[PDB]
Amino acid sequence: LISKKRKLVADGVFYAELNEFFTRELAEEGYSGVEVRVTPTKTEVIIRATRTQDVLGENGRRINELTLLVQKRFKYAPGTIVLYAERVQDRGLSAVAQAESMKFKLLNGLAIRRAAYGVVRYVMESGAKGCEVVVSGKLRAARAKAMKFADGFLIHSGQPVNDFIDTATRHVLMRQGVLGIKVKIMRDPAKSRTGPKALPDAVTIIEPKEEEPILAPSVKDY
Amino acid sequence: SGSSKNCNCQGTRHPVFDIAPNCLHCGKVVCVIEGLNKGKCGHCHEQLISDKAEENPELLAAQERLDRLLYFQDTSAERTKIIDNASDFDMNQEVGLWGSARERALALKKQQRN
Amino acid sequence: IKIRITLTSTKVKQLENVSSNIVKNAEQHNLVKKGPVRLPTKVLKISTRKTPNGEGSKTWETYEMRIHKRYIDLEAPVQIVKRITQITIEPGVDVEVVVA
Amino acid sequence: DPLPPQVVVKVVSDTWIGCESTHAISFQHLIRPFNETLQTKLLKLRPLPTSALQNPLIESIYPFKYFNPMQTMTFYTLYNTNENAFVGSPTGSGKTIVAELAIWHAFKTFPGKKIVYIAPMKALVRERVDDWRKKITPVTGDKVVELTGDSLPDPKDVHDATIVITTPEKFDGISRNWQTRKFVQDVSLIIMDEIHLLASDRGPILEMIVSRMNYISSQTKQPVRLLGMSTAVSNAYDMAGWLGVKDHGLYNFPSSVRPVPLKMYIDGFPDNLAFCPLMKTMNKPVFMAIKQHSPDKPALIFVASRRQTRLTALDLIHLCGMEDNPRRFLNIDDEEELQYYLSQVTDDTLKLSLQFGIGLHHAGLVQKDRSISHQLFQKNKIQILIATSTLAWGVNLPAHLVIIKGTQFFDAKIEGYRDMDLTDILQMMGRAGRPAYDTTGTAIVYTKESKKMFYKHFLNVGFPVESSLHKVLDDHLGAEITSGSITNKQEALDFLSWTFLFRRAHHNPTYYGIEDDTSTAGVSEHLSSLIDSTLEN
Amino acid sequence: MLMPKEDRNKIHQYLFQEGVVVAKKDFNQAKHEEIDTKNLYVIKALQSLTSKGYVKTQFSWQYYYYTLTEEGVEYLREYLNLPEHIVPGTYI
RNA sequence: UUAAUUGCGAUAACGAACGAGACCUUAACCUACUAAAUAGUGGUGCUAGCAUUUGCUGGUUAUCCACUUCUUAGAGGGACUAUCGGUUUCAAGCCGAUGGAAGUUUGAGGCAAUAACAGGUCUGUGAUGCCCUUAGACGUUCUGGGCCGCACGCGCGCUACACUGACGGAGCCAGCGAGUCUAACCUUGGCCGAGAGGUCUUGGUAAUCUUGUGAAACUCCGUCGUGCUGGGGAUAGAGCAUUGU
RNA sequence: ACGGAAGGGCACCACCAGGAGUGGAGCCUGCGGCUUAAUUUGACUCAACACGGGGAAACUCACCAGGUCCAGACACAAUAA
Ligand SMILES: [Zn+2]
Ligand SMILES: [Zn+2]
Repeated sequence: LISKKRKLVADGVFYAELNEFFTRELAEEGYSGVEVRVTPTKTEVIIRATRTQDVLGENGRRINELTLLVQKRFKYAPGTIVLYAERVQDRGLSAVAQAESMKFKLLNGLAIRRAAYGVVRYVMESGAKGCEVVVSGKLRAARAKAMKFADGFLIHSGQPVNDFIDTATRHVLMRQGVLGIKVKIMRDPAKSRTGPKALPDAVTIIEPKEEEPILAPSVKDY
Repeated sequence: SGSSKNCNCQGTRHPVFDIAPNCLHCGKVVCVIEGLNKGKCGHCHEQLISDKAEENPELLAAQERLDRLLYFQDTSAERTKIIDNASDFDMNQEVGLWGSARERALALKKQQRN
Repeated sequence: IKIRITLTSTKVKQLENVSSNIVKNAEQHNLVKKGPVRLPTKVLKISTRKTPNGEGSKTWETYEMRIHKRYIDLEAPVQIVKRITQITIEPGVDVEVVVA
Repeated sequence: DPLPPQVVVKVVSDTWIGCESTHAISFQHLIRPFNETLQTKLLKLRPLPTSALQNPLIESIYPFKYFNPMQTMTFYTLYNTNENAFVGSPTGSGKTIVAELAIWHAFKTFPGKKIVYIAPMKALVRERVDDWRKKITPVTGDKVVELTGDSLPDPKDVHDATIVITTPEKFDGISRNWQTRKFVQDVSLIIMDEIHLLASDRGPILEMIVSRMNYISSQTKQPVRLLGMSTAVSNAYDMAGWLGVKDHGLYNFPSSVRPVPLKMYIDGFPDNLAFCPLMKTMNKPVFMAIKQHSPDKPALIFVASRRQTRLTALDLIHLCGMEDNPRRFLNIDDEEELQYYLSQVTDDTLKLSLQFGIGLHHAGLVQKDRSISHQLFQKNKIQILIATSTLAWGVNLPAHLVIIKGTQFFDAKIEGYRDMDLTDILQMMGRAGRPAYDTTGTAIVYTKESKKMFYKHFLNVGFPVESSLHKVLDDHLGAEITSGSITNKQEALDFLSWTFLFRRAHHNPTYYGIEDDTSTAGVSEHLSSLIDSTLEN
Repeated sequence: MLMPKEDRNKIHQYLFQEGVVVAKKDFNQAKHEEIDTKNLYVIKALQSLTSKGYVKTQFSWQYYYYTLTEEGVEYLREYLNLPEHIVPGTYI
């Protein structure tokens, strides 16, 4: 007996917990978001990552314990939750997955420009319309300063921004301070596979078909 | 209960009425819901519940393998096994006897005796 | 039987698909019913100061969620009901079934 | 039985450490046809023995007072109701008693009818008449008339006949003339056996007949009752979805539960000998297996081909020499009767084989010779019943041991040997086990190791029944349509909409050649393409 | 922590059969879920034990999820004095 | 010229990209599609009053039938400044009239480029480098005060300084939104009390109960009378209650 | 980039013709100052001053006068049934 105005926000609250839960537990495996699928008498949660085997563990030990770990706190009946693992596709075109490359590549000691240049070349090689990498913090100097790296073209205002561009923000913690990483990926509208195929401000004109004048009446019968 | 809802499921979607599973006149299976709502048969309206040598010899002899037939399907978990000639059949009940090797310490003790 | 099913999902586009199949199954089952009654969409608003600190011009933003409720009344024996609940399962859509 | 969360496929490097390549595969396409329905056995202990049938004529016959629990959820549902039901019982678990439910179903409501039995093989036809000619006719006054390719009785006898047994190929010809055949007007119930043979050569003929009554029932606005006998069918939902059976009445049990228990053994054999040398390696295990598993009880062997029938007898008799009794298990103490019995033996292999207690059977002998090899087995004179896989459909041999002599049968279409299908050996397992003679039955599945792992997974389970009518689709499409029923291509899509292929094509697009789209819409044009591909031909 | 050890025993054996435990960051609520004793003893009985590479911690909205290690459960086994390969938290 | 390097044009430039626009949400039109006792309407039954002559005003959930105009919607169409007339190298455009639901980017917002502040926040963060403290700790907790303390200066506001009013009766109209499960939320109705409020049930997890949220300014009748007055209620005294230890 | 240099553009966070005001009184509230043990503290032209969603009796609380508790994990050595 729960109000629907509260039941639905509960799911959003429920959805909010796992996202933080997994990104703090499975980040090292390249956590790429979660999906919540509810079904009568059982609800299933899908976890997507790159190193699914590490996510799985030996004979699904990590998967088994994660279900139980979710089971105990979230107060469900036994057997009502099952967790799946599957390979995330299009690893180049994934803001959350690609931004973790910055977090890894910055921590090992790699330079800044080369690391950012590596990602923008990687994303463009993955058939992306445009990329954007922003790194901010104390970069080899006392004064903070932010570098920006871009290639291709991107849009910045309007609804198509919320459709074609995915943004990822990651905090990198070094021994000198905290660095902020921002990634924007402009996917190809034609390869959307859902919704719009191109920006609203573009028009396509079909080529006219050319036919010579008949110049003489003709009749065709059965 | 006097309910007029004639549940003709014949036990398909409901458990059968254990006391009175089937009709003796037209063979209709009476489920649990079909049992309490009416004491009469749904189809032929015959009485469903009445208010070893003496019995027919075939009837009590009949039910002997029905218990076995139910036993066969109840105990069919291991009946589906395949013998083959490449199975270990490890002689172990469920474990390696606590993972300790001292019961076979007599084997080389016997060799010592040999 | 007068079984009742309600749909209280948050995304309209799937809701119509769920409603569209349910209604077309019922007619080809040839079952008496009332059409999907589209309850008014209730908007949940949350107004909040944009800035985390207190400095700056007073700017407020209002986030929203849309809640859409469709319920369809059916009358049929139990056998049709169970398979209906077994089918038409879509993400983000929760359906509750009640009799009488 | 417990559904796994996923399916994991692991690949590892055998020489390098840490070179791991693994993938996890999920499954969400669990649809209702993708489900074994099955039926658990529930307590309905008290039967209706004989007297609870309310017919003195029936109660005067069938001295069986034991009423079969293996028909529990069936019982009298088909007795009174007029809705289709599927009843599957393997071996000798109702081939006789259940086949008589047609008389009990509706014949009392309207007597003097011509309800037709259909048997997929002429071998079934002969036994369905010989046993029931002295069981139904003398008491019910109803004559039995055979309709096969070899027998052409007068139409007046066929019209006045009550029990009619016809092969599906012969039944197709009568149904080919359904528009003007005034004989076929009184069909109220059709009883069938060995349903699961849709994938066989006669399956398209078998399948097309069933779809014919569906339109006849729909157009005429009265139902035509259908009854089919078969073995454990995996795709029972499509079995229910296409036969038009109702919820009330159904019978499908797995091979684990039988009136007589069955024991299956698997024997792999090397993958180097193509077909010739791989009998000498396995013939000797066959001989000892008979001694091992059938000490003093009947056995049965099934050779791969006609020549294998002879060579098996040559070696087995040769191996029988190196032991105590050369004429082992001859079961003929009277020498005078032995010479009389050996007098009727004609020539060749049967002449020098019957003395050893070993029987030989193949389709190259005199008609009376085949009975002789079986008449002796009726008295258990000879234990070995070596034959070819054709006899797995004929007379019910009361044997206990059934050894699958090799695997893979030659196919002239591919100019090579192709493996066995899981419709013959499943029925072959039914031959093992003797009713009221021995407790359990034993059978061995001598084969290659390559298919050993495969068969060990699925011999107990089995595969769903499929349809292969789209190889001869041109011939049998005009069976119902050449009379002038449909003139537009639009209705041609509806023509197969009531066929079993339409059920399975959407459910199993991969098996039917569909590889582009798995959705129901994608099947439509492919089904239309099959409709199209026929008309240009 | 100055308190009787039989409380350690049940919570430790409780951590044994499933291997996963959670505990609110709420000091002095006096009740822990499906554990008779109170949180402060339960909560501090694990990061006094996480130290030697035995079990893990996750902050994750101050909810303190805990998971054990392969050597840690075996370390816990002599505490429970039970035969090896008897009952794991992720046993088949 | 446009709100806009918004677009014309004279041109050593042509052709483009980001921002603007386009886009998304919302408010306006649909007697057109699909509808709908948790929304209405009309009619049909029972039934009350007046007139009785055929009517008007009502009430009624098992008393039934029909439809979707108003009500909620989902899918759509519609406006592009349309037509005409003026002005302009007669180009972008601007003005007037007609029609139109809409002709001030249709009204209003959401998003909003390159870049900069050494802008604010370590008191939002289990974000944070360093420093400081770490056991009579600046950690945490319990008791009592303070954050309200006043001779004063400023900033945003609420009352008003009266008859276009103040006061007493009656007339009587909205929209946005919210509301309890292991709790005690929103409360109708009956009773008591001037009032605050108290008491017993009721309905509601909500288009169906609060709720038609009968709000106020306002409309009509009466009292007052240009008197720092019945304007204004600051500063105060006594008493009756509510919440909360 | 800057200019205490000149054009041209815009803008009811400029003016124009006006409307409503504020600034004048009481009170509420915030800041500075005074005071105190503390009257916690950030922000000082637009771009701080019913702002920190800050309408604080206890908590919040960051301040003052006081009384407790230790949540110093862990390792090493020490006392020691
Ligand atoms: Zn039932
Ligand atoms: Zn009966």
